[PDB]
Amino acid sequence: QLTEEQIAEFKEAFSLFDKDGDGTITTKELGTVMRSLGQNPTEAELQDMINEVDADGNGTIDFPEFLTMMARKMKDTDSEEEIREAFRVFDKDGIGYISAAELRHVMTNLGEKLTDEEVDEMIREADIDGDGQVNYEEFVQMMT
Amino acid sequence: VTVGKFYATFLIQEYFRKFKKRKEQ
Ligand SMILES: [Ca+2]
Ligand SMILES: [Ca+2]
Ligand SMILES: [Ca+2]
Repeated sequence: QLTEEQIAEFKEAFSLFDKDGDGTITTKELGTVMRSLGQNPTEAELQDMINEVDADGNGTIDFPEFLTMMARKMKDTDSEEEIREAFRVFDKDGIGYISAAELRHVMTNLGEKLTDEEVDEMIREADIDGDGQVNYEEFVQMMT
Repeated sequence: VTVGKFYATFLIQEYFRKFKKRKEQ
């Protein structure tokens, strides 16, 4: 079952990538977000990533395609597993922690409309022991 | 990798939502 609220949440995730609001995610829009986070996929790789979600093969992801993928992922994952996978996405180097500076960068770029003050309070709350890193334990409490 | 990156974005956005809702209270 997919609630109205859940669909709206998935639309917010879709719209993060669909920055021109034209109802499709292109390779260019995917590349813009990935480059902003420090990755540099080739155009071929971006095309292959789009193709993992682009069910009708027209070269872009629309919201029915996005929703199919996101709803299936949610049904297939548990609250504990999805937080660990997300941590590993953001712990790109797999070091066991995300530095405060790295987390600030992720939050400003993915939050889009967050002020530096809001990101400040988020980082301060997340970094429980104040050592300038968010480890897995602190990430789980932040995300729970 | 692809699905996980999209789902990770959703999960951090959910964290943003809950943070804002508590700040507004
Ligand atoms: Ca678009
Ligand atoms: Ca399509
Ligand atoms: Ca810490």
